Amino acid sequence: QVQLVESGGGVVQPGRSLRLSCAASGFTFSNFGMHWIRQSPGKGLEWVAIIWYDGSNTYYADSVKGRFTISRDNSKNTLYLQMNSLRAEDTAVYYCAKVWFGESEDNYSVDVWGQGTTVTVSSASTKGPSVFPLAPSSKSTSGGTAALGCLVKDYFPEPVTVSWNSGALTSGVHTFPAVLQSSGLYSLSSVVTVPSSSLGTQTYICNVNHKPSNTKVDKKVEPK
Amino acid sequence: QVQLVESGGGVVQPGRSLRLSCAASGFTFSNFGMHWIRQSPGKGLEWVAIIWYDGSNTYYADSVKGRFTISRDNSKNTLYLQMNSLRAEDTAVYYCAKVWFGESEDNYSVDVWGQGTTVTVSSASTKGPSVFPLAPSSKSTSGGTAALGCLVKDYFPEPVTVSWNSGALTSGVHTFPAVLQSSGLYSLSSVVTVPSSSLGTQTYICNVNHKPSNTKVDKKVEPK
Amino acid sequence: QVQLVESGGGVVQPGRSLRLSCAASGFTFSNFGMHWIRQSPGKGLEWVAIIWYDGSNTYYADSVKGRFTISRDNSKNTLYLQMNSLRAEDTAVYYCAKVWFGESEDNYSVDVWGQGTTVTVSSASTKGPSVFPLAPSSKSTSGGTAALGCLVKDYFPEPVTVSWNSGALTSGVHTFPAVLQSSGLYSLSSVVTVPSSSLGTQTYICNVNHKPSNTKVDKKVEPK
Amino acid sequence: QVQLVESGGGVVQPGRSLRLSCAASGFTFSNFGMHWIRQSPGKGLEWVAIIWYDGSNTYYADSVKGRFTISRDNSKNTLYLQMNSLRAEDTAVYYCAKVWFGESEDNYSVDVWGQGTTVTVSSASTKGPSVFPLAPSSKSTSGGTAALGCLVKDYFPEPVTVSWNSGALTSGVHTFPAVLQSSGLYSLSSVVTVPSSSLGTQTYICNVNHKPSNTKVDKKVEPK
Amino acid sequence: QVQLVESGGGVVQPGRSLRLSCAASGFTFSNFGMHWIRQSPGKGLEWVAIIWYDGSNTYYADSVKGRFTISRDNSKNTLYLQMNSLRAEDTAVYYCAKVWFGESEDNYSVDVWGQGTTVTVSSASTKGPSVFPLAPSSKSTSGGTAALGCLVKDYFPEPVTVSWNSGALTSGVHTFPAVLQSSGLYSLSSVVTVPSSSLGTQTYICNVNHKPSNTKVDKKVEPK
Amino acid sequence: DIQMTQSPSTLSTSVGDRVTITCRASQSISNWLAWYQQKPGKAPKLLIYKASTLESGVPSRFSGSGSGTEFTLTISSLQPDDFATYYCQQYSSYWTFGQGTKLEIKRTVAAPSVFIFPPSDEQLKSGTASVVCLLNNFYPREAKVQWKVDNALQSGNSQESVTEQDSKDSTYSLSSTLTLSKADYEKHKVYACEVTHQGLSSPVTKSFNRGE
Amino acid sequence: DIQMTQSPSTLSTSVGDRVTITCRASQSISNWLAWYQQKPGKAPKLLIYKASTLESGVPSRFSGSGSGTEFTLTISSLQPDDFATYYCQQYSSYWTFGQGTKLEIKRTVAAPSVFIFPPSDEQLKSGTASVVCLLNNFYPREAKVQWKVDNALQSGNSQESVTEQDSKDSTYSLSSTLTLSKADYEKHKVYACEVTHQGLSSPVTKSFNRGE
Amino acid sequence: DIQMTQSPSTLSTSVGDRVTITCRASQSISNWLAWYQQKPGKAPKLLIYKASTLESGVPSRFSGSGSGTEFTLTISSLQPDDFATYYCQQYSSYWTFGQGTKLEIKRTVAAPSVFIFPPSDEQLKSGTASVVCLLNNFYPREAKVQWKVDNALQSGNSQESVTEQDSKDSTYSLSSTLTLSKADYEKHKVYACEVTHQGLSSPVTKSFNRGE
Amino acid sequence: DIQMTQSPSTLSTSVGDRVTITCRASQSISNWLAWYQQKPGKAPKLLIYKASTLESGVPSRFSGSGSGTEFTLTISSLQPDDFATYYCQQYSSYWTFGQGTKLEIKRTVAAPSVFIFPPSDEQLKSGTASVVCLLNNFYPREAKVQWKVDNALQSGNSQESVTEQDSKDSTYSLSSTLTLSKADYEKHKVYACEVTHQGLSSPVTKSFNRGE
Amino acid sequence: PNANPNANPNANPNANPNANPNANPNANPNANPNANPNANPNANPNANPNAN
Repeated sequence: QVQLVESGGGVVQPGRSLRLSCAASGFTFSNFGMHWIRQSPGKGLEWVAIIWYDGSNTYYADSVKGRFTISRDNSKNTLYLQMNSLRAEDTAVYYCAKVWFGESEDNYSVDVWGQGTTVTVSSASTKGPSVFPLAPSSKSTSGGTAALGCLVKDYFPEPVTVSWNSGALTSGVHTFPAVLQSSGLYSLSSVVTVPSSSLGTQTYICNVNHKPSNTKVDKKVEPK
Repeated sequence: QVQLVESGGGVVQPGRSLRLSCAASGFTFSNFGMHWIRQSPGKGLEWVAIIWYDGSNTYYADSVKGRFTISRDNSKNTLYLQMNSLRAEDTAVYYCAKVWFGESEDNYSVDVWGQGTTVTVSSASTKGPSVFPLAPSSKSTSGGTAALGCLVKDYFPEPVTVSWNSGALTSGVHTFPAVLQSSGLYSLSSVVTVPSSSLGTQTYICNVNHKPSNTKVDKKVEPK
Repeated sequence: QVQLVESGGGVVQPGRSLRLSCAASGFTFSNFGMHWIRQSPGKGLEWVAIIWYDGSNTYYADSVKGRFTISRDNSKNTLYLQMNSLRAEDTAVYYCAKVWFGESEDNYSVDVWGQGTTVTVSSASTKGPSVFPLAPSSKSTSGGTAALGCLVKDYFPEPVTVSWNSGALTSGVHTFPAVLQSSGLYSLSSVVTVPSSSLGTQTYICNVNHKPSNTKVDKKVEPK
Repeated sequence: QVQLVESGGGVVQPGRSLRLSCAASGFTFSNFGMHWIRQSPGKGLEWVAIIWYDGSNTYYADSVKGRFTISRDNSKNTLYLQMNSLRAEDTAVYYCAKVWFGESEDNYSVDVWGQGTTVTVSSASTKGPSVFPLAPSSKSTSGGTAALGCLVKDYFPEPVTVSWNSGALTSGVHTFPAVLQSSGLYSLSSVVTVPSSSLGTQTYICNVNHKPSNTKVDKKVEPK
Repeated sequence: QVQLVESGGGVVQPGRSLRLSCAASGFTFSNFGMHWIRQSPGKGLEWVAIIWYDGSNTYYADSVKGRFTISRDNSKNTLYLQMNSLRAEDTAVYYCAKVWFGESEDNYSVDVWGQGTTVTVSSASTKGPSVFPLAPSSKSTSGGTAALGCLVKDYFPEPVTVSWNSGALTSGVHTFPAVLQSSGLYSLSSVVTVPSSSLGTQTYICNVNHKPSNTKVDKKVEPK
Repeated sequence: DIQMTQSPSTLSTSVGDRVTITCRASQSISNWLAWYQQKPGKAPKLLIYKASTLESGVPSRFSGSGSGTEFTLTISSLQPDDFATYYCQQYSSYWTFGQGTKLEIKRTVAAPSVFIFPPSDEQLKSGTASVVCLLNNFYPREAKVQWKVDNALQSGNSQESVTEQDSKDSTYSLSSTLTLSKADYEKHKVYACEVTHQGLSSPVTKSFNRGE
Repeated sequence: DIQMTQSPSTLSTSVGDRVTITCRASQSISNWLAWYQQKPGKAPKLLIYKASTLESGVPSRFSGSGSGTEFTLTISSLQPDDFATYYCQQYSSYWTFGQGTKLEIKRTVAAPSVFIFPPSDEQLKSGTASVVCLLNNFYPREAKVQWKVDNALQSGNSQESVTEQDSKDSTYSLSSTLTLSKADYEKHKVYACEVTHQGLSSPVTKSFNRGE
Repeated sequence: DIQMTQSPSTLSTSVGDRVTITCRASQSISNWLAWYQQKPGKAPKLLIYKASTLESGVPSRFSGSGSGTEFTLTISSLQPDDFATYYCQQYSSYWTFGQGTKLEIKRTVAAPSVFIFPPSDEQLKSGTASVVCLLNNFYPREAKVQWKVDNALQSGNSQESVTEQDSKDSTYSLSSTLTLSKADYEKHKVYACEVTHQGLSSPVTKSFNRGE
Repeated sequence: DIQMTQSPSTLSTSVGDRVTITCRASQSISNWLAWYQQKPGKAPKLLIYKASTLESGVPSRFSGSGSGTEFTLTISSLQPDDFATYYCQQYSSYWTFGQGTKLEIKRTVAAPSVFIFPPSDEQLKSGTASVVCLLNNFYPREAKVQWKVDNALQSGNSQESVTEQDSKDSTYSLSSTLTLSKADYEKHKVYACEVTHQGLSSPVTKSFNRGE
Repeated sequence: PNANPNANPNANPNANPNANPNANPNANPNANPNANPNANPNANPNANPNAN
């Protein structure tokens, strides 16, 4: 069927440029107009640009007019979005989308969305995480259930993976979504509930992996 | 004048492929877009595909999209239709057609149709017919007119020719169009009205001919 | 500058063929498409044919489609027009013309025309003219001015030249354009106004010359 | 931001023609309709013409219908106004203007105006000015302040520049706007108030410059 | 100024169809709605149809609803009226008319009418006229004035021209308007008053001409 | 097939006049219209393309205007070199030309001089009889010539020929030739040509008797 | 078609004042009315559309009101950048503008300084005689200047010119030019301009004698 | 810029319920409204266009209604695949989306389990102090967490993170991280997080002493 | 003939700045635009084709954008090797280049040192007199030099020459040569050049007396 | 209440002409499948100078 594959996203410093591409297949790309639409947690869904099938008319949202340039290469079946003068608020997931087929006098929107590519505009430098233990104690015990975890603090950029005992322990594990701090560094927590009667005998180690920095940390969390 | 000649049609098993061609003459073929349109008794006329004069844009009906491929060879003045993954419902007569000349902003359709080529998609194997006599008697007589005939049953594929007395008897002959049965074999009847006073003395023989199997059967019909 | 020279025109019987050529100089002939355009008194200007720079596409007017063939020889810088099955209405002056240089998406027409060559389609045979005097007298005199002339009737083909007294008389000479008669022969008159006081004493002779038949006639016009 | 640049204006005799152009930048010119609006001292602001984004519909004021023609070249992003059969009352400053973006059922007007180009319809010929001194005396003295000036009379066309002491004297200078006289020639005055105690010793010269005729006149103004 | 030119009218047999056209110039045809209005001696002025500027709304009178179809071609600036199933009472002069410009909430009608085209619905066949003399005698003489004439009877269709003495006699000529008879043929009279003292010596001949049949009759009227 | 039509067919004008000719298409041709000038006995020359773009080398006194189906060509100040025939041509769908507008040299009214010539004895001996009626040095060009044979108007047996405007005084000359068989010619007596022209207060009639 | 009328034509105001201008249409234009601001020698700028919608970038001190045939524009607190001319425009049926209202800088009353200049001898040698009367640094702008030649009032032979408001003190200057032929000029003796202004208790008269 | 607003922002519903969500535009958009479905961590999918036309392949249990400024999307019988976020989109003038409505899995009330973790000695050596308050396996999601440091409310130094609905029991988990400098951390003794939830009759408070 | 125009003509910039230059065509050239870099006294080098394709070997800090009639070239972070002249070139219809944009080394303002030199006695013996005014080590380049001969401004008899930016301190030097005949030179006494520059609060005047 | 629910029908049949003169952004951005598929007789018959 129709398939759209975005590429080119990543981390870029504010003020620099970045070019996203969208490869289309499964349909005659040159016969359809296209949209770029972005989604961010702060603004929700936000239309970015539209281009005609032949590129003769292009339109942009007011917040991006004059900075972004949408284009297309019908010989390569590729849609492009050149983003210049990026600001911090442009961090979002960008989707390409295909306009549906309709009648000549109807208004138009999109029916098939691409996979999406994440763009992160930040002046933060690549940095491995600090792994701190969340030690269980009497203050974290209710009945036969205790809680322990690992705090993965001050890393950039996303993402990081956390496993417990090399993946052998998955029941009851909750890895929270990362939160962006005022310093531009990310931080998250991963917690697990264990039988209180198993503390001191069962070994619990959290395995944090961060491919962008090739960071691998196995931190053992022991009670006090 | 304008002339279009289709070729390539025939009997094909479901799932196989077939390539139809259309030779054009009498006009500058490379200057015009072309259509392929098919006609079947169950769906009537049904547009199949369209191709631009230079082949840059092609369109297909939804029921055939992804299976048929229309192309053209302007150096040979030939239009092609490659049909893959054929289903039973694709059995039809296929016409190539020439787009008319019009104004730059008008919509377009076809003005000259080709002769048409028959495509029969069936898993039935080539088989000669069974010829049975339709014998006249008292139950097939009304006044001085009686009816007799020949039943040509369980043959494949089309067509078959039926004559009476090697073609010497044509007055009053009615050969019905063939009907497709649940078994994938065709069947038809041929009838003739004769003076009842001639029965028993005038000899009537039906001559069935089937070129695909080289079958020739002369069946004598005698009264009861 | 740009120069185009037509050749090949003449008298041709209906149903026969004729080949016109157009020699081009002053520009890169192989880089431009060409037109043939004809002009006749009955139809005015009438486009005939167009050919692409490489000969890949040719177009013809409906009244000539199937009879005329336009071609070109870029090695000789020559444009050709083969005219078959000529009819009476094809008698006209034929011009070759050069397409102007423009933008890629514009429509195109011609900017430089050739000199033109005359083609006369008639079944009339070559025939010298009959010269009859239009004699002045008292019935053709008003005051001191009289009118005399020569009638050049029933000649074919064009043209004929008329002079008076071997060119010695040019003031007041009016040679009318030839008219085509129902018999396919042309006819015209040449008149001059003279002082009435010179009649009977001044000698007036019209000199008709017709090169196609090598006819030279000096007819004296005497009063009555 | 949005920018519009008019060009082509000047002096034209009545009955002649003139073509104004408007170059647009800073926005998608082909997506917006445009107006031409003129302003004259006698009629104030006066709408002239409107054109659709695609040129399909054009409208004109009643006073100009049949004489002015508005057009556009979306490939060049240029708006044109061909003015034929100009009358004296057409002398004005002409602005191009961009229609604002609104809702589908709203009424429309202009939001961004061009710079403006002046059109002067007069049968007067180019002529340098006559500079006459407005000499100060006892009748133009009140206390220690006297008034002197220069009268710049009978010049065509606009404009003229006046300076005092090569620009060294600017305090107290009043150059009046030009007035059109019955003879079609313009005239204005420039005055300055000076200390009466400086008369006869300080030299005051007015420097009139008229670029259209390359006229430069330095007139000394002496008291009487 | 505004100009409207109707065409397509003529003689049509009952039950056949006819298409009227109206060519508009002098204004933007595509910006205005149009009316078709007919006029007959029996019904006076009678509105037929109205069409919107874009063709979205059309209205018809009750007597023609379902039989007439009003349409327009804004690319050709042409208004059309297809009339099917014509009845005898549809014979009339049909005008196209332009709606005036007004306010948004006003009601609208027409301000400029076309020239008009005549439609005659009759089963009569083309027939030349019969010219009979209206001979003067003692029964048509009062004093020194006598009356003579020509009766032009049983012709179809309109019109016919009548002259007297090849046009030399026009003073005192009264050609009456034609009247339609029960037979569907027209008839009229032309009379002239002459001095009684001129009877028997001055020859009076009426020249009747009927272009549809190429009829020319010169009938001499002699006294008794 | 796009029909083109130019108005007026003939325009009498003078040096220094402002000339405007119109050209209309049967359907919308956008702006793809060209204007060509042709002088007699010479090839046409391109003046304007794209309905309003002036060709290089064309003086600025030529201008084009129009869009859709109506187009006009304007000459702000006519010069003697501009007296020629002007054709419009759409090139939106194939190529069709208008009938052409001929710019004629306007002058004062001049009545024609009328002469009649009977058939020569040599032509009568040859079996044919041509009668010639000549109108010399008249303006404007429109005139009507009626042949009368024993006071009977002739139709379908005559042919007319007109010269171009004389270079010196811008007048026309016209010849009308009535052609008849020797038997038809000798079956009548009086042969007249009657001439009407806007410069003539009354029709002029010339006539002769057969054999005189 | 639609008549527009603005009131007042001129309004003298000061920084910080509340300004209200009115605009009336000859017929109902619903709410399709726009307000445009124009500074002298500069292109107009859009302020308000739909009679009450503020254009983006326009400060909030501007507001519109009105519907049907009566509309008003209000400036809550005038600022120095707002000294310009304001035009209303209906766009309900085609487009027509009002005459425009000019907002004038209000100041204290200042009486004019009056100067008169006779024609120079060079201009008299050229055949013309221009006499100039100058009113300098006066407010308000309304004043009357009457030319009297030997106690005879002139009419139809003078021209007036007025400057814009002075940048320093917001006053006006006016020039009146009386033009006469040398023969008409030398056929009289006394030439005076009389000036009346609301700041003058009595009219001021300046005069000279020809040749003096 | 057309504003879009969806209600409710979050809707707790159960399989088999009839669900109706609303969407309103600040101005009339005629019928040009589309509905898009998005599952978490996945691209949006088109459900309805023209406010009431069902996209090919979409099951019939979805329907749209509304015109002008009010629009509704109705699911007659909710199915487990339909638990996702639904956005409306006007496409009458450019394109603007609503905030989105998330269909939540309704379940029985479950009170949270509360756990607290003090800062590790290693992080204190690094110069920062993070205190973590965890609420595990609670429903609904709405809860209030107040930080008290020696009975003093904290503000501007905490961050919250919430998990998605658990696939097995449809519960939530929440982490709150209080971040302080080592000097600020060592300038106090007691650190508590207080939690209120509709399933709790009284607020639950967990606390520790620095150094204990 | 497609006209090309580049803006700005000269751009003063610093290392690390984001530089954007624009190029516009008189008509639509689609995307067929190339950018060429040229260093002084050296051949041009290709940077970008198809308006946005980077030539192999070109560092990634260069990027192109634009389509139709407006195109831009962007340097994200200027480096010392990028101080050169940049030309755009359309290749949609034949080939035309823009005037070129020169990237200038921005530095602080430095006022010129002004020196004047009178004609030598040998040149006076040769029959000509050249007077030279020198402006040394100034920035920016814009300056005006006016020649005054006995307080009379000269025009059309002087020529100016400017050096490129000095490699060491990025300053300019300018020479102005006033050429006069020996007779014209000896027909005056005082010869001065007056210089104005944005780094000079008042014009500087140097002068000499002939023979002094 | 119970006003007329039909056309006038003598309403305005002409243009506004103050209707929207811009290009509607939400127009059809796809290619018209049944557009002109033939070669254009009035096209460029010359040789592109910038060809390979």
